Amino acid sequence: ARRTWLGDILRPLNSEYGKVAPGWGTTPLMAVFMGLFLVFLLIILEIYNSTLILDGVNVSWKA
Amino acid sequence: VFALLFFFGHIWHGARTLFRDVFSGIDPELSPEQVEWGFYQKVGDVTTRK
Amino acid sequence: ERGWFDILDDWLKRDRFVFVGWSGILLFPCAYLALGGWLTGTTFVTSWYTHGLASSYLEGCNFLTVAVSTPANSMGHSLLLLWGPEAQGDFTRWCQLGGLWTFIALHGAFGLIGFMLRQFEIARLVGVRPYNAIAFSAPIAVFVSVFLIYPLGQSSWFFAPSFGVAAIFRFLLFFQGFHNWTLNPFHMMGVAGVLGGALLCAIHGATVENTLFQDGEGASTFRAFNPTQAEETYSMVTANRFWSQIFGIAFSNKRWLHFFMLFVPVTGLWMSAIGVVGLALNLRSYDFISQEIRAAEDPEFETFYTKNLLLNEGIRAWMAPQDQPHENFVFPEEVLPRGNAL
Amino acid sequence: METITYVFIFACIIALFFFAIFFREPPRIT
Amino acid sequence: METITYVFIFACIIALFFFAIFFREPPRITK
Amino acid sequence: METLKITVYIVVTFFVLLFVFGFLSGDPARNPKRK
Amino acid sequence: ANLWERFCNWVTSTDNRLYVGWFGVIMIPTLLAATICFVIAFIAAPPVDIDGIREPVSGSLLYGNNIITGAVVPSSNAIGLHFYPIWEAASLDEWLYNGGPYQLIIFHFLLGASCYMGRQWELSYRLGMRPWICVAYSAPLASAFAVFLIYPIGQGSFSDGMPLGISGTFNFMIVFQAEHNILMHPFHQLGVAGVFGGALFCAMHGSLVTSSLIRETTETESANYGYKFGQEEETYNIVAAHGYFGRLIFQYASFNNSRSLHFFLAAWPVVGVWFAALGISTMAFNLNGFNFNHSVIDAKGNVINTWADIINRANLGMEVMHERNAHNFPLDLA
Amino acid sequence: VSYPIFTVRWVAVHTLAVPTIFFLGAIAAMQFIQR
Amino acid sequence: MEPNPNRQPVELNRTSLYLGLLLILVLALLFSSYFFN
Amino acid sequence: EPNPNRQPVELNRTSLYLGLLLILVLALLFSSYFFN
Amino acid sequence: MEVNQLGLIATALFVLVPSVFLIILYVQTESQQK
Amino acid sequence: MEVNQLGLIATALFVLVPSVFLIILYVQTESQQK
Amino acid sequence: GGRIPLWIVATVAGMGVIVIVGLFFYGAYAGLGSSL
Amino acid sequence: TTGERPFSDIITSVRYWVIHSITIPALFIAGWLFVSTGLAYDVFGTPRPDSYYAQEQRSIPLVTDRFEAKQQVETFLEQLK
Amino acid sequence: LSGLLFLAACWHWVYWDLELFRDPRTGEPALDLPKMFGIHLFLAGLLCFGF
Amino acid sequence: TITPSLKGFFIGLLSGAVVLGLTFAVLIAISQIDKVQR
Ligand code: CLA
Ligand code: CLA
Ligand code: CLA
Ligand SMILES: CC(C)=CCC/C(C)=C/CC/C(C)=C/CC/C(C)=C/CC/C(C)=C/CC/C(C)=C/CC/C(C)=C/CC/C(C)=C/CC/C(C)=C/CC1=CC(=O)C(C)=C(C)C1=O
Ligand SMILES: CCCCCCCCCCCCCCCC(=O)OC[C@H](COP(=O)(O)OC[C@@H](O)CO)OC(=O)CCCCCCCCCCCCCCC
Ligand SMILES: CC1=C(/C=C/C(C)=C/C=C/C(C)=C/C=C/C=C(C)/C=C/C=C(C)/C=C/C2=C(C)CCCC2(C)C)C(C)(C)CCC1
Ligand SMILES: CCCCCCCCCCCCO[C@@H]1O[C@H](CO)[C@@H](O[C@H]2O[C@H](CO)[C@@H](O)[C@H](O)[C@H]2O)[C@H](O)[C@H]1O
Ligand SMILES: CCCCCCCCCCCCO[C@@H]1O[C@H](CO)[C@@H](O[C@H]2O[C@H](CO)[C@@H](O)[C@H](O)[C@H]2O)[C@H](O)[C@H]1O
Ligand SMILES: CCCCCCCCCCCCO[C@@H]1O[C@H](CO)[C@@H](O[C@H]2O[C@H](CO)[C@@H](O)[C@H](O)[C@H]2O)[C@H](O)[C@H]1O
Ligand SMILES: CCCCCCCS[C@@H]1O[C@H](CO)[C@@H](O)[C@H](O)[C@H]1O
Ligand SMILES: [Cl-]
Ligand SMILES: [Cl-]
Ligand SMILES: [Fe+2]
Ligand SMILES: [Mg+2]
Repeated sequence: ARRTWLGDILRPLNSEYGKVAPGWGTTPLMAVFMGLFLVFLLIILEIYNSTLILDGVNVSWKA
Repeated sequence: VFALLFFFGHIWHGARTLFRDVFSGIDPELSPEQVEWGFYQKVGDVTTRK
Repeated sequence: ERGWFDILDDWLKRDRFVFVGWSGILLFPCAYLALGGWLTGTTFVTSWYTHGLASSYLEGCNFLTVAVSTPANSMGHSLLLLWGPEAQGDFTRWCQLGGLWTFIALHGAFGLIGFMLRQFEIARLVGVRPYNAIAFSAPIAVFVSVFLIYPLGQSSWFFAPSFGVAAIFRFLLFFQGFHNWTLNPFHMMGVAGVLGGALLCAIHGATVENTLFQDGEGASTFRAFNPTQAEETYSMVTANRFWSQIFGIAFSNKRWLHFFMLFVPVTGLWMSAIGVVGLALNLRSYDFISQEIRAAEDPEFETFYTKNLLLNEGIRAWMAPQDQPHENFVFPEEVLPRGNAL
Repeated sequence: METITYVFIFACIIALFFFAIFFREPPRIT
Repeated sequence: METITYVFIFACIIALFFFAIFFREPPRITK
Repeated sequence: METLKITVYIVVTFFVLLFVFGFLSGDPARNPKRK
Repeated sequence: ANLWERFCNWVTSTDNRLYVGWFGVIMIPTLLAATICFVIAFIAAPPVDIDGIREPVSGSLLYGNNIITGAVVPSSNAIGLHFYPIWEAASLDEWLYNGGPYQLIIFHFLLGASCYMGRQWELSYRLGMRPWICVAYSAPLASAFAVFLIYPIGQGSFSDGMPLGISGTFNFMIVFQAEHNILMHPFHQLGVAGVFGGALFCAMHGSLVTSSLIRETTETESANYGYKFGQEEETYNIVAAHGYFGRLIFQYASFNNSRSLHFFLAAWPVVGVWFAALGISTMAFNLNGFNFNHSVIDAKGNVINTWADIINRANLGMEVMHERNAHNFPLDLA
Repeated sequence: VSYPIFTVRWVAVHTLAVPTIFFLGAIAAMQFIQR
Repeated sequence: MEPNPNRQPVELNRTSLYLGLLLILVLALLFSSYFFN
Repeated sequence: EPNPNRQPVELNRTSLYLGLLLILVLALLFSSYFFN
Repeated sequence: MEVNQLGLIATALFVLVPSVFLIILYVQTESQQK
Repeated sequence: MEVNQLGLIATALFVLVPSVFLIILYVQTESQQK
Repeated sequence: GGRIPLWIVATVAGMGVIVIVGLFFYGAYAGLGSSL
Repeated sequence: TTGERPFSDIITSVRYWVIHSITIPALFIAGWLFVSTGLAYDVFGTPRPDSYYAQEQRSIPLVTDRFEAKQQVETFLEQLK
Repeated sequence: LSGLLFLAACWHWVYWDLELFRDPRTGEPALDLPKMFGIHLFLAGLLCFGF
Repeated sequence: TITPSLKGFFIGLLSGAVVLGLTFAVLIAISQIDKVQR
């Protein structure tokens, strides 16, 4: 393989192939963010759908 | 239209990923015990032989 | 095993009469509710307030005429949740507003996702390639295009198909009179993949049954087979020669043959789905402009294409006032298109 | 020009039928 | 349509110049 | 039209006669097993 | 041997690239005649007075059609079921105006396709095969007979035969709906189950076999190379496929017997399509789909519409518009 | 030998069988409704 | 100059050519009417 | 048994480039007259 | 018939471009060492 | 500009047909056992 | 372990299906849905 | 061969029938009564044969207001009595 | 932009065998996808924010 | 304000959490009580 100046500089950023944290690691915090993101999407969908109607939120061209 | 077609591309590549080991076909020595009912207590798990 | 996740995984994946799996948690309740919602509505629930129609055994409909009908056009594309702003938790009103429609459509959509996740999960446990799940994308593309995308492109769920035998017939005839959907080349490719798939289903079953090896003494030949046997049960060589000489070509590769049997109907359904996405926008193959320019200037020029648009025009004028009640159409007798006498 | 195009495609398909039958890859046992 | 056609042909020619020079069959002394 | 009709009548008779005599020419024997 | 004997030997040879056979002696000329007449008419035929009211319909490419609108147009309603060969006409020009090519094509085609079916029996016998592939083909063949011969006979006219064309076909479908309410007929419903289920089981079988192919190739090669024409060993694991499908649904819902499986694959579409064909062939004699028009009535006697009545309104639109200059009296009785 | 009574299968069967019979009783009654 | 070891030959067998020409020509026979409109 | 008159055919890379140059430059020359 | 003037070229290329793609791939397969 | 309506198809085929002929020949030369 | 023969269970069960579906057909001609 | 008691064992056993010769008929009768009492109409909001139209009313009680459709149906229903 | 990207593509096609793309432990081609995701996600976050 | 549809939103959300919560409670409990033998 060919070394270049830029390749030498970037080498550390492509040197941890396969490296894992032990076990479940941060999986539970991930799940919490996924849940909150599900709820966020449900909210924005229900607002656009007029299923969730909020004070001062007039979903229309005209305010 | 392209969104719907990309659903197929997702299903296809997700499949290729999770099933890389059988891409050319299934084990030629696949144990008939692994597909028959009640040999294992847990589908596809040799350690749960009943 | 290990922790609770792995003990749950164990139990979920037990080898039992009805396999469960992680997918089962999504599949089972959604499929159950979609099916029970259908049987519930068709047995007991009206469409008087949404369509001006009776639609249940309770009202006197039969298995052909019952349906769970779509919500009124004024509902727009409301999710129409039991607890939403329309029904406000009143189960009776929710039924009368068409809430069972979006109930069935949405649980049904999640159930199909769960079913296809089922096909992936079982394939992985048994160690087979997941082509069955892949083939099932065609049912998903159809369900999603027709029951979700189509009405989402139109004014409301009212124009989605209603869940019933006669209701679906009505949906076909609407698509003919309003979209000229038979003219559409994505529908034509659908039809080719359906009829060509049915053709391949029949011809491959008949060929195997008629090139069988004599593997028993019985004149009923089904017993002369063993799932575990090494050997092909029928002669590929003889089947190849037969069709080569009858039709001019034949399969010679069994693997290709079976992949082609996946390919044809799956591809045809996917093509029909694309045409329906276009119909969501009224982006139809309705006309050939060259035909219309000629026929407008030449009153002696007639083709089967011009004949069919006359039929469409009849369908629209005669069916619209009752089929689209929110429009309050009143079409005085004198304006209805009719040929002579009829 | 359109009639020509439609008949041209059709003629190519009939030619294709001819090569696919009589100049197929011949099936060989084993 | 004509302008597109002429510019297309011209563009293909320039692309050819690039391949003919940088992706030529390299001259080699039979050695 | 008269000539055409007579021609077609002859052609059809000719082919029908091949079919009938053909199938009369020991057809059951023309198989790979018991003759 | 004598000339006749050698001829017979050639006609029945298992060695001809295309099998000829005695059925083939009729099939070859009749199919060739129908094909040639069809191609020439589809390109060049002038307009045809399908409904016998001097209103000629243009079917051919040179007279302003495309592949989708073009047809060979059915013979004139004035003809009815009368046999209209070329020599019955005063001229080719008259023959063409009255839709002679349609009769020529469909009679030669039906005879030729019936011989195609016989020929399938014939070759299977020459090859020492079991004989019923020809019974599977009877289903599409019955359906062709229904739309090109039985229906016209019932209604008294080849002008009500299915046109030989893509848009013509849809015309026939739509008029058939107005006149018979075919969608509401259980034999057409069984045909739908036959073709949708045939598609379904086609995809199912393709996918189950494909899913259990035995590894015989590397990741660079098509797996199709893992099978060699004529090999003795089965190329997939049916016990694996059954293992999968029995779990997808439940064990006894899946076949582990390939013979039973392939019989089912033959039977389901063939039977459904036989009912499709018999649906058309019995609506030919006007035994029509279920009629629940105004079936639901309230306590006073108000009609409470159902989806059946909405169908009826679409049917009425088709009925009142179709053949808009051909009816003089109030009932369309054929 | 000695079988469990209540299984996932048992539950599957009754989620379907139970409303089915109830519905069939409802629909039988309906056949005697007059307008 | 060094050869890339990832290169692979490509194939299209005769049947595949015929199947593909059939797909293309039949698709063209179907879509051409719409293109002329 | 095979026809011994058969021969392989070749078009080297330089000839491809020469040829495509000929074709494109002739098209660039003639297209004006085609459109007229 | 007043057809779209681009129908012809659209149809021509629709056939030619992928047909030629396939022909190129077929011929170079045949020319690979027997 | 009111150009000849066949000039586009003529030019395209003029380019495409011989170019494709040369591409077919070149690629099947490259794929020959070297 | 059996005591009632399967063929009896099937015959009674089948007859029960026929009765209830017969009733449903009867109802197509009487009361609601009868057109009368 | 997944463990559970074979169905054909269960449905030919005296005990299965002792339980079900009561549960099956009881469910069927409860379904019957759900209709014969009229209860089905009120749970689901389905009109009785005398409740589709008021005596002289011309048109259908079609819902035309997304957010007050519930109130519309309620008003439509008093306008019968 | 199109022109410059085309030229870069040529460079990357010819000079494909860069040491940067080789796993330093095995000498096999390797891309550390999890870390590439954070790098690209960070950049995308930066661009989104600045937009 | 909490509009009547935001209150419905919370009720839907609560209901879903409960169906899921109880579903997972029951499944976990049953998996614990009924372990595969290894
Ligand atoms: C038929 C639908 C379907 C199927 C069968 C699959 C199948 C697959 N997915 Mg894909 N996926 C889908 C749709 C689907 N997906 C959709 C719509 C998205 C969102 C864009 C994704 C996003 C996605 C990602 C990002 C990944 C997968 C991956 C996978 C693979 C592993 C299984 C998995 O992760 O499941 C995912 C689970 C589901 C699809 C079920 C979700 C059920 C939701 C939570 C129910 C929500 C209920 C809702 C809140 C109710 C309110 C409704 C509202 C309208 C009111 C497998 C190939 C992974 C992969 O390929 O690994 C190699 C992977 O990384 N999926
Ligand atoms: C996996 C099973 C499953 C899935 C995917 C669905 C999916 C759906 N159901 Mg169905 N349902 C189920 C099982 C399921 N159901 C069961 C078992 C029953 C019997 C009880 C029902 C009975 C039912 C009814 C009666 C209705 C639905 C409806 C719906 C739809 C809207 C659901 C919603 O908005 O939830 C929102 C909730 C969630 C997405 C849960 C999110 C969990 C997050 C991650 C945590 C929440 C914690 C939270 C912060 C704490 C409480 C909130 C606090 C602020 C107050 C959607 C299609 C409605 C519909 O079809 O309308 C047309 C409807 O009316 N379902
Ligand atoms: C030769 C006649 C013919 C043929 C073969 C077809 C074939 C087709 N038609 Mg066309 N049609 C025709 C004539 C025909 N049509 C004519 C003359 C018209 C008048 C214009 C139409 C109008 C028409 C419309 C309006 C539509 C079609 C559609 C289709 C496709 C339906 C695919 C399918 O299976 O959906 C069936 C549904 C699915 C596959 C979704 C998933 C289903 C799940 C898996 C069901 C699970 C059920 C569960 C297990 C239990 C059920 C409970 C039980 C009690 C029922 C298919 C390509 C549809 C299409 O294009 O969709 C994109 C469509 O919307 N047709
Ligand atoms: C939130 C909460 C509550 C969560 C709890 C979830 C949970 C854990 C639940 C557990 C409890 C539970 C299971 C409850 C059940 C709920 C319930 C009843 C849900 C309803 C499910 C439902 C509606 C299912 C639909 C029914 C269904 C799938 C019917 C299939 C019908 C059908 C046609 C089957 C095919 C049968 C047949 C003859 C097939 C042959 C045709 C075929 C496939 C040929 C191809 C082929 C076949 C082969 O055979 C092999 C070999 C090969 C080669 C091959 O080519
Ligand atoms: C007669 C033998 C020849 C037929 C074999 C060829 C297969 C033909 C296919 C027949 C069509 C299917 C009918 C099978 C019927 C059949 O042919 O065999 C009958 C079979 C044999 O009974 P046994 O008493 O031997 O039962 C043994 C098992 O119960 C022991 O675990 O019993 C059943 O499986 C039917 C009961 C279904 C119970 C329904 C449970 C609810 C589950 C719902 C969820 C399912 C999951 C789907 C969504 C994921
Ligand atoms: C909706 C809803 C829900 C649910 C419900 C459910 C889940 C239900 C279920 C239900 C069910 C689950 C029902 C069932 C029924 C059934 C029936 C009604 C049946 C019938 C049958 C028959 C009638 C038969 C027929 C036949 C056939 C099919 C073939 C053979 C012959 C004969 C004809 C016999 C909830 C609460 C969550 C909430 C809200 C809403
Ligand atoms: C318009 C319809 C015509 C009506 C004809 C009525 C037929 C009734 C009389 C039948 C007489 C024909 O008799 C039949 O003729 C044929 C043709 O020569 C004979 O000759 C044949 O014999 C053997 C039999 O294996 C064949 O292989 C051989 O090719 C052929 O020469 C049959 O062995 C003989 O049985
Ligand atoms: C206007 C429409 C245009 C569409 C144009 C389509 C372009 C298609 C390009 C296909 C290129 C195939 O590319 C070609 O691959 C083959 C193998 O397949 C390579 O061939 C290589 O492997 C083969 C087979 O082992 C050896 O015999 C050969 O010595 C070796 O060089 C060629 O070196 C390469 O040039
Ligand atoms: C619209 C425009 C379309 C224009 C179409 C132009 C088509 C031109 C076809 C070119 C045909 C080349 O024909 C091809 O010749 C090569 C050699 O060159 C043959 O190949 C033969 O020789 C080579 C090299 O010694 C061997 O490796 C190979 O095993 C052998 O069969 C192919 O078997 C044949 O298919
Ligand atoms: C709904 C399932 C998705 C959540 C999966 C995250 C697992 S979380 C994980 O769980 C283990 C038991 O399995 C514990 O031993 C461990 O401490 C814990 O961190
Ligand atoms: Cl008409
Ligand atoms: Cl008349
Ligand atoms: Fe098969
Ligand atoms: Mg009744």
